[PDB]
Amino acid sequence: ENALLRYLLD
Amino acid sequence: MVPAALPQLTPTLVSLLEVIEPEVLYAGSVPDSAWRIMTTLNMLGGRQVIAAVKWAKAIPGFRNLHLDDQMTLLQYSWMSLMVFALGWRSYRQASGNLLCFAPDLIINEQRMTLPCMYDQCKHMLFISTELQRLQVSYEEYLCMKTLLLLSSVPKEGLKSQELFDEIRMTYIKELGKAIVKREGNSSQNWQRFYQLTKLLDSMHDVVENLLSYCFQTFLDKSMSIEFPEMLAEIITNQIPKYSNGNIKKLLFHQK
Ligand SMILES: C[C@@H]1C[C@H]2[C@@H]3CCC4=CC(=O)C=C[C@]4(C)[C@@]3(F)[C@@H](O)C[C@]2(C)[C@@]1(O)C(=O)CO
Repeated sequence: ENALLRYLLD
Repeated sequence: MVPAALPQLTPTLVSLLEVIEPEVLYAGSVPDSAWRIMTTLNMLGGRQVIAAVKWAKAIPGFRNLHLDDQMTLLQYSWMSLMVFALGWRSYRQASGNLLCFAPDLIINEQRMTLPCMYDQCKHMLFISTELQRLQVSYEEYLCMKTLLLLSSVPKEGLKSQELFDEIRMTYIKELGKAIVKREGNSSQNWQRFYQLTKLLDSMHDVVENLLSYCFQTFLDKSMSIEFPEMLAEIITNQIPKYSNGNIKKLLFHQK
């Protein structure tokens, strides 16, 4: 659902 | 003539904000069409939002909030962050008279007054005029922009509520320090702090006008306005929260 944002934050 | 060196940090929040501030991006001939301009703006906006996510990760305390809080804060504040920085560039580069999206993408008075640009551009430029009116300094701006990241929250509160309040109050105090540094008297300091916090509160209303365009142009695929992946994902996730009344705007003043 929030893959790109989550990836960036990780 | 001076040797190369990185600027000297000091143990203050504003010094760190100055070093972590992303460089202004270039969009990389302006269209005579509102439809084409909007798509171009969105493509630039996706790149700016990625830069802002990286900036947020570096803000002292941010990364210590629950991951869900971090994602939510960025989803709820991205527009405010983008519009505020657009306001700053427009203020510094054009005295609030032209929309300065990027050094290579300035939207002039004629284009800002095309039929389908008029309303959105008036709202996008308003904050720049306020920055110009108040003669906001770079340090004040940096503190205010961080406060915007921390100004739109879930109605039910964040998972790391206590920490969030602590972080937010550090930046409110930091804004006070930036004003105090001007060397005005106590009364002037109180007045300016009230004015700048009023300006922050006013961002919620400008942003409501702009999110209405953003969501409608995103949802109506037939309008053929394009959005990059980053923005599409965020907007897709933000809409249901916004429309469900879940985005609570923190206000310093009544309202
Ligand atoms: C009026 C809205 C508000 C606009 C946004 C205002 C804030 C902003 C500042 C920038 O420096 C680059 C892009 C953005 C982030 C933006 F300009 C574009 O995304 C286009 C945008 C959503 C909008 O023009 C549209 O909805 C077009 O579809």
